[PDB]
Amino acid sequence: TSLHMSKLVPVTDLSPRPSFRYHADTGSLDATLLPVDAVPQERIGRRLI
Amino acid sequence: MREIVHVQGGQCGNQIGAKFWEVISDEHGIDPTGTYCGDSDLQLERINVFYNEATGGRFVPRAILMDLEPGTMDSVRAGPFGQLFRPDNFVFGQTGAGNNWAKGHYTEGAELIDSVLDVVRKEAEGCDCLQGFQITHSLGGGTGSGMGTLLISKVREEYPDRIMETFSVFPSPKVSDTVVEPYNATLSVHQLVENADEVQVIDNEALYDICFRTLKLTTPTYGDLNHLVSAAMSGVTCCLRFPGQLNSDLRKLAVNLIPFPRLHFFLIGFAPLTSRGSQQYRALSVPELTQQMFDAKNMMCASDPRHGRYLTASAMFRGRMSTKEVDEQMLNVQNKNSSYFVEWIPNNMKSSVCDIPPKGLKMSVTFVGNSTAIQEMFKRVSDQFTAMFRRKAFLHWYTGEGMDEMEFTEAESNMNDLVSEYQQYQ
Amino acid sequence: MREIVHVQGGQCGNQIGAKFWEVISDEHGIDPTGTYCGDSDLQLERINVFYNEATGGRFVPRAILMDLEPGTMDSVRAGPFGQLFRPDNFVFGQTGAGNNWAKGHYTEGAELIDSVLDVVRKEAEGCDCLQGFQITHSLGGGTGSGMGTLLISKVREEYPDRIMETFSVFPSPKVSDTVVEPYNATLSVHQLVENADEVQVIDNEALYDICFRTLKLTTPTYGDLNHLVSAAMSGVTCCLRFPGQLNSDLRKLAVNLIPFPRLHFFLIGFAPLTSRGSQQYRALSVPELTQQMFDAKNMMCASDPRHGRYLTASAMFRGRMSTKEVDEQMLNVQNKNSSYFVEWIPNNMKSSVCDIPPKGLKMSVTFVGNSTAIQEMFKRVSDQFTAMFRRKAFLHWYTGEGMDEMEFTEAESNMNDLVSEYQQYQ
Amino acid sequence: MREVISIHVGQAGIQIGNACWELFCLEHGIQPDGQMPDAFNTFFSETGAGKHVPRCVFLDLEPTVVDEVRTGTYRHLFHPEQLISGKEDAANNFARGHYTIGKEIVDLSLDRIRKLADNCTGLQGFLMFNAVGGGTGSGLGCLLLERLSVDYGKKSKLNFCSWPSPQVSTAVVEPYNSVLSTHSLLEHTDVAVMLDNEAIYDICRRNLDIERPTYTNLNRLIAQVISSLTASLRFDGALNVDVTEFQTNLVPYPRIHFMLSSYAPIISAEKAYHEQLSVAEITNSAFEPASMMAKCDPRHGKYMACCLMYRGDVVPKDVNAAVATIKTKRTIQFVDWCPTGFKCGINYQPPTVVPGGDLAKVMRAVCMISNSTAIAEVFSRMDHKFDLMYAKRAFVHWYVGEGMEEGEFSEAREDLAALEKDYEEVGI
Amino acid sequence: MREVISIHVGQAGIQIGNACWELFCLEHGIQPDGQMPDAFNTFFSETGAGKHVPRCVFLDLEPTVVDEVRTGTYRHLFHPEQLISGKEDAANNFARGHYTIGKEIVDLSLDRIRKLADNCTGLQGFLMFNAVGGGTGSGLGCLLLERLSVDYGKKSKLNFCSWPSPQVSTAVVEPYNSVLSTHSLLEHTDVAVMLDNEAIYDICRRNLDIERPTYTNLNRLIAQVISSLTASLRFDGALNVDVTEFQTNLVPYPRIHFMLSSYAPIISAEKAYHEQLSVAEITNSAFEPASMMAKCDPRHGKYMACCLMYRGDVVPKDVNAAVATIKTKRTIQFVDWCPTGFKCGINYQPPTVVPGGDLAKVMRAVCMISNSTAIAEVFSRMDHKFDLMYAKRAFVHWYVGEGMEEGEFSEAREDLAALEKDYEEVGI
Ligand SMILES: Nc1nc2c(ncn2[C@@H]2O[C@H](COP(=O)(O)OP(=O)(O)OP(=O)(O)O)[C@@H](O)[C@H]2O)c(=O)[nH]1
Ligand SMILES: Nc1nc2c(ncn2[C@@H]2O[C@H](COP(=O)(O)OP(=O)(O)OP(=O)(O)O)[C@@H](O)[C@H]2O)c(=O)[nH]1
Ligand SMILES: Nc1nc2c(ncn2[C@@H]2O[C@H](COP(=O)(O)OP(=O)(O)O)[C@@H](O)[C@H]2O)c(=O)[nH]1
Ligand SMILES: Nc1nc2c(ncn2[C@@H]2O[C@H](COP(=O)(O)OP(=O)(O)O)[C@@H](O)[C@H]2O)c(=O)[nH]1
Ligand SMILES: [Mg+2]
Ligand SMILES: [Mg+2]
Repeated sequence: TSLHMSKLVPVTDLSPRPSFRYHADTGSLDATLLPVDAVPQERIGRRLI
Repeated sequence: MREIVHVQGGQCGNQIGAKFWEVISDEHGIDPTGTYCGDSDLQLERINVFYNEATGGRFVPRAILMDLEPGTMDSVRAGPFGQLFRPDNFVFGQTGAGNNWAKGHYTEGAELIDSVLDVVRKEAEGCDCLQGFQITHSLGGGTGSGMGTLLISKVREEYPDRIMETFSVFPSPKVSDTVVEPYNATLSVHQLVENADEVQVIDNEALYDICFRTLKLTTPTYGDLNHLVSAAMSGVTCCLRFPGQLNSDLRKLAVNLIPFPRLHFFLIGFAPLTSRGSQQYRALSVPELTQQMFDAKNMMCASDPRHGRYLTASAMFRGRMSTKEVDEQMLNVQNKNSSYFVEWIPNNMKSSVCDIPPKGLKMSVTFVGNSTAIQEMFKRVSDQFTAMFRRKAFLHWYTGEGMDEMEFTEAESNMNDLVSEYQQYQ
Repeated sequence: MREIVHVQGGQCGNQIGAKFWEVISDEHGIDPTGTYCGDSDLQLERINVFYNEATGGRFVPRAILMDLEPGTMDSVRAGPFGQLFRPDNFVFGQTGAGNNWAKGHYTEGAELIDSVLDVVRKEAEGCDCLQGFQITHSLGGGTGSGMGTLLISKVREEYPDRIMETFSVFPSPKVSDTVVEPYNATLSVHQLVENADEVQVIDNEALYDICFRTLKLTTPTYGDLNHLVSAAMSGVTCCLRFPGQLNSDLRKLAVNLIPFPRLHFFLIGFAPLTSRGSQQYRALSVPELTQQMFDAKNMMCASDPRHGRYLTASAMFRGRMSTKEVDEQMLNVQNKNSSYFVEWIPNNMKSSVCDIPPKGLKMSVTFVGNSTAIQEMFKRVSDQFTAMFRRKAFLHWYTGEGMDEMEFTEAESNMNDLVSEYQQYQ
Repeated sequence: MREVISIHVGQAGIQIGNACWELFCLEHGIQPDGQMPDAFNTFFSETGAGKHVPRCVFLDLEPTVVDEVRTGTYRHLFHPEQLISGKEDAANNFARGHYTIGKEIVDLSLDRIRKLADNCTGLQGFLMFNAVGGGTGSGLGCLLLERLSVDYGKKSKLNFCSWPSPQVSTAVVEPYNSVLSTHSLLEHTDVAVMLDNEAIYDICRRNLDIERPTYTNLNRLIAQVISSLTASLRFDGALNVDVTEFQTNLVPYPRIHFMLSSYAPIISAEKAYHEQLSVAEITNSAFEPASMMAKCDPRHGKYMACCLMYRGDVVPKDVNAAVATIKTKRTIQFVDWCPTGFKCGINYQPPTVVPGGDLAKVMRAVCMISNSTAIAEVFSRMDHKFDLMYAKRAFVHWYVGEGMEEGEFSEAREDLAALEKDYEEVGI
Repeated sequence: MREVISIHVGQAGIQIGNACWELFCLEHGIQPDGQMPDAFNTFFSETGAGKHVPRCVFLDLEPTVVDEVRTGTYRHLFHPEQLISGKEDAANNFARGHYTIGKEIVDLSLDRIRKLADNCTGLQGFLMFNAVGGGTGSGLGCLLLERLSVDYGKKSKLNFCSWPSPQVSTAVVEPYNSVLSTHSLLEHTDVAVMLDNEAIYDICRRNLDIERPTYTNLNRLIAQVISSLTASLRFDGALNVDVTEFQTNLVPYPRIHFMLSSYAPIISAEKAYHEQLSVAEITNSAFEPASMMAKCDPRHGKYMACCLMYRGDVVPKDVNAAVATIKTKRTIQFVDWCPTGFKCGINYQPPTVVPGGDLAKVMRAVCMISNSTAIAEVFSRMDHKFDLMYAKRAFVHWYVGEGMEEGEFSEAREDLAALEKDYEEVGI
């Protein structure tokens, strides 16, 4: 019997595989204050002599 | 110190009752070789109810195994917790009585009831009051419904005031194996309505439905369908074995659920029942346990109580509880759902708090409900019976073993009567 | 106390509510596990408004996630802060309602929605009162608006006094995919006006305008957009959740914004908002907060309020602050800006003060505003609708399953008279 | 003790029994000498210390088949006196095998019925294996089933007959032998399974894709069927279907006991791993109309009582879901007077392989003994076979020359004609 | 649960399907034997031992092109009778694949289509490959689509036509077979996608710098398009467009359902690394009136719907801004009953490259499938092909020879003339 012997909570508990891999999600440029994050910047200007 | 003689009959009854003897052995500390293991006095004082006392020292169960095929009892004996059973209470038979109620009731099983009833006597007059005969058997086979009907009849004529419970499983409409199942039920209900006090009606589709939509078991089996029945039977006889705030034994269950004696086909249930993620995610309040009793999903009948009227309903609560929320959860379900409850009974309800919960859980409920909605069970068995009997399909192996066709017409007349008095009572 | 039942519909609703349960859990100090991780009674005492309690802690959200395609709810489950939901608080669904209002509202949604109101009902009378329902969904999509707006009528007819507060993403016409956006949106607004209490029009396009111009996000993903809306979603339910000097529930918002029975399409803006390196330069006093929330760039709906008036506005403040610095700012915007404020109503603004700021920010503002400029997209989606509907656009996939052509002209007629009702007060 | 006696009469009876006893010896572990290195009790005794003698009476009217078994690799496995051999054949003549040559060989064979029954306690039935399409199997098949019905006429009789084939046929007097065998198959027979010839030929076409297989490969497929019939007797099971339950759930009226077989999957080494063969798919191929071992289309007939014999790693829920999907299919038409009709049994033992056979390692297999009204047209073609030959008394001068009176042709014809009338009124 | 059956019919259907299943097995990891060392159930099932069999049913009346597949490296991949073969071909004759000998392959192909659909919980599309302008990809393709509609109601049946090139054909009966095919790909097909061989020839020359491509390189470009079409159906995405979405955002009327496709990061390995293949760059090349995979310039028509399938590391703001850019472009003309016509889809998994193929590794992708009032010149071009031939009864005596009614040519001509009148009136 797959059921618990007194609790009736099955113990095998399974592990059905995720259909898609379910990745690439989120994580947001904003960081818990609605601001931005400190990613590396660029200059996109002239050569600064 | 009241006793229960537990007789399991049929292949289905032997398997259901074997699951009963392991869910009551761990509930009482009994090892497979009968020895108490812990140190709790509350787990041992009412061992006389379902167990005997040996001069060896072991608490053998008060069980009588009963099946004309000597293959299922070999499985029970060789399985775990099968070494508890006394070998004298293994009345064999070697013919089979295969899926024939005529063979179970009039042919071969007739010269076996005179030996199983000796075993019943050796267990029954060993005390000064017996409480009941808890009998588990099938209604779709030959050994189960047939010789089961023999044993319920001769036990009642010997013992007129003793209770006898019947956790019988009825034939299943959607998919069922035995072709002569409507014959095996119509001829069995006729004696199950006049020699029985309580018949807890159990099917197979709703037990599959429970382990599909409360447990989400992708892999059920016949063992875990029986472990639900054994858990329900444990909670019904819980006040006979354990102390409680409001004790209520089996006779208290009978006197407060039947209006009139023929209307005694109840519906059983058990309602803590969690899923895989939903073990950590489920509260353990009394109102939620009340919610899972009164769902068609967690009914062991597939005979939906919404399509009908609750004549009387009782719930054998178990666990460390508050004695007030055990009652206004019954009051609120009777008021927010008042059209689903019979008007000529105010207080259609019983609550009974035992104080010993099942192991691991904090509380438990076992719902026993007399409903109008057992109409649906008898009317579709009548539909399957009439369709074959009108052209006499498979009849000549019931007449051949010795009957006559009036026994079939009276068996349907009793069970077409059984849908009738439930109908003006609605 | 007070209780909110959060139902998320469709791919948009499930992904915008999953971030909402990430930012509420951060506010209440709850892990992805579901245990508290702080020492603050204020952070925990008003938790029943969004979380239930199950035995050993495990504060489960009161979330009724529901969809007809098993692609986006599993993405919520696999992500962080996604195991908080119960496995049975996930009304699944196979095949799918592929961009059809009818495949969510007449067929393919009617079968599932019976199970949806079951999960709603257990999470509705599981407490003592109920403030109302927070419903995140999508008008520009089939399974989002179809059973989304159907559920709006079902829980209104079951509870016709609770606040029906709905966050919906309206299809802005300029830069957005899927061609049946006019047919889904026009048909869904018709059901949304006599069945919802506070429809908050939150467009994807104006959220992009917030990201590009205010935040200056180089690559605003869809998690960035949902982070903004979840912040406004936390700021409106603040006084049910945290103490304050002047408190304001959701029923406060409906009374003090809605002059006439329909009139319930508001515009939201949340603003401690700052550029990339501008956290070292911005002030956080009330005057800069007020000057920012009234900026047309700080609308979540691109329905520019300078092209209209303010029928009635509201600003629920948060953080530690003085009452007159609220009051003189709420009065100075009326005295200085007088053209875009309606005259037949005096004092066209309420204010509230939560004393609990959002996490990290010292002060914050949400600005829910009943403006008579929402008819700009009530004309925009109507012109898109009638350009298609005149010369018989995509309709054979809206007719063969049950709608007739008269429901489309009546949906456009209710759109048109609500345009005329907003143009009445202009 | 659970046991059953297997009769084998005729060339087909012995050669099917060769594949049956090969497979039964492999399953129980009993070697070709009998010495294996309580499941055996149904088919083998416990002679000596390890000599498991098989439980059969090999009977044929020729020397040729029986003595070659007595000179084969299974010489000292059978009890050699169980192999009763005749001395001259019935010569495709029902009169010879029932009146003149068979009036002596039955007396010795029934003497081994007495010893095989007294050796055993709890006898259940008689798995008789006979051809019908000639002498011997029809002649001794008649005479054995007559006298076994008067001295053992209280027990079951599972007769796996080989009915004549519709189109192909290796005898011209073959219509006469089988019309003159329904006079015994109708009443001195408890279950009469009808097996054919093209029906195993075209199972071998589409499923095993063997272009040129032999009668041995037919007999191996029949042997796998028989091991699934008596599968719950020897071995364990969740739902056990013993010999009295194949007949109390399948025989609705005492005359209608002509059922049809359907094994699945009869699958080779190629296609076994290319499919996910499971409880739902196997019974869908079992109800495929060409998967009958009868050449009898169940579509222009209609079912009355079907029995399924799931075997291997089969979970009872999957029987239930597959029976439901079979029931919801519209081309499968059951009867009004049977809302039930799926007698399902499950054996825990997986089906075996014969090494170097034609079948692959398959975990699950379903046998299907089904009763329909389609069996009526199998007798209807043979009725048409009878009356062209009997129109002007063809081949009669041997039947009447050996002892029969000429009226037995018309008596057996009208008895067979009342059988299709019974199969037509059973399904109004 | 999501699942698509592919049905490759004809020589061109099989040969395109060889490229498709070669790419699919290299993309999900399945080796040519079936094993990989649950994002696969749209195109593969699971036997149980790590074994994966493709979900395809190959059709041909010759055995030549399909015996190639069962003797090459992908023979243990497919189930051995998925590859359904006949004996002799229709010989470029529509009536020879419909009214004669391809009527005995159809009952065995629909046998296995049912076996490949009942073992899947939820079917979302019958992907179908044909070679319209031939004998088996036209005649048997027509009867198969009629049979799939009556048996499988709704259940949207996709199609990838191989419609003959306007100015080069490699037949002369190819006007006849394509016009006779419009009685199947107009009222039985929903997703009739129009591919001409000449247009993908020009794609290979102008983009890949292959002046002499073979049919295998033709099929490799098509297979990448179908993989990107089913990309959301197998892999996760920010905006998933399944089959049900496709027949709501790209088909306004049930008769106007004809689409043109254009993949366009189709860049050679030498020229891939000299431009960034950014989101705007690959969709500007997608809307060029030369990368369209039918010979049909969209500038002389009017777009009514467009379904773009951006695949890879494509940020949704770059999808949105590029759609704004092409909306600003005046060279394309969207019809007045279409304010928005830009159903977009995003899948994170980048397009794969076959090792030794003719493409290059690319981070992004666009698959642009659109409906327009420019496809009317495609059907009106073979209108001139038909009436030049049928003016004095060319090659019709060998269509009516095997049973085609003399006159079926005529209502095939008013079926093409009906859709000619429909395309002009949905652009006014
Ligand atoms: N299934 C099966 N049928 C067989 C086999 N051998 C013969 N038959 C059938 O048996 C019929 C003829 O009867 P047989 O069993 O061969 O021989 P018989 O019954 O002993 O009759 P006699 O030859 O007169 O002794 C033929 O029509 C065959 O179809 C076999 O090996 N397998
Ligand atoms: N896309 C593609 N088209 C092909 C291929 N091979 C042939 N064709 C085209 O198919 C058209 C003729 O069809 P066939 O190749 O003969 O196939 P069919 O239509 O099924 O006709 P059958 O010969 O009866 O099989 C020709 O005009 C070719 O352009 C191929 O490998 N790929
Ligand atoms: N729940 C349960 N049901 C069973 C079990 N074994 C058999 N059954 C049921 O019993 C029916 C078969 O008849 P059976 O009880 O074996 O006839 P019996 O031999 O007379 O008892 C089937 O429909 C099963 O549903 C079991 O172990 N558990
Ligand atoms: N705010 C937000 N909008 C989204 C999200 N996903 C899609 N959308 C918008 O919703 C529209 C498509 O809605 P859709 O997902 O098809 O709705 P549904 O499939 O019916 O539930 C697109 O125009 C997107 O701009 C999301 O996660 N968040
Ligand atoms: Mg012979
Ligand atoms: Mg060809």
